[PDB]
Amino acid sequence: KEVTVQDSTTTIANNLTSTVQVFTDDDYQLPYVVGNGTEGCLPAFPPQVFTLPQYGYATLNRDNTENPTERSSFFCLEYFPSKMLRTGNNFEFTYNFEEVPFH
Amino acid sequence: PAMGGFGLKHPPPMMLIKNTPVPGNITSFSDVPVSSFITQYSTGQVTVEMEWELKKENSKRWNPEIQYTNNYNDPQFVDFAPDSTGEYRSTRPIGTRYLTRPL
Repeated sequence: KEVTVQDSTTTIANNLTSTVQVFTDDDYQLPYVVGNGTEGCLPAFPPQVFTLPQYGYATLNRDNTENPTERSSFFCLEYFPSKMLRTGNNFEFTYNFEEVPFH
Repeated sequence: PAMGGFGLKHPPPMMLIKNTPVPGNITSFSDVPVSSFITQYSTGQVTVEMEWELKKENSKRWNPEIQYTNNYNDPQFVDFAPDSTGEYRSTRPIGTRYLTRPL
């Protein structure tokens, strides 16, 4: 959807030719922020509609201050390959869990 | 192990070498063992061949990393080389960790 404002009107319209980009981090190259008890998971009640969380990370900091170190790292998401989708298109993924003990 | 390295149940084995006793002139019989021997020493060459398995880096870090380099200001000698008398010089200790990975 495209949002336009003229003189405070705020009209909203469909854009047919616009794309969305999707990828999975299979080799664990990126920092993994999923297992730290944070908000933004799919909702408990099926009818509820949800906003996706924004991705971010912390690298190294120098002497307990806001400044970086030479070891500190920058990662670009656009460096990885991604699927491009228009309104007609769909994406699918499959995973197998490793052997683990029963709870 | 605390010093560092690989802990092995079955380590590469102990290799032992000795010079065989060669006796000095004996002209009479005794039950008591001989204590007189000719003085001797040995010399030779030894070769050791070792095979190592390597694990490759698979990093997605955009920015440049830290590396070990030969870097000296106004040097009066070359490090890791012989001097004018022929004695080897090794000024710096070298570790293995220069590459970086996310947790």
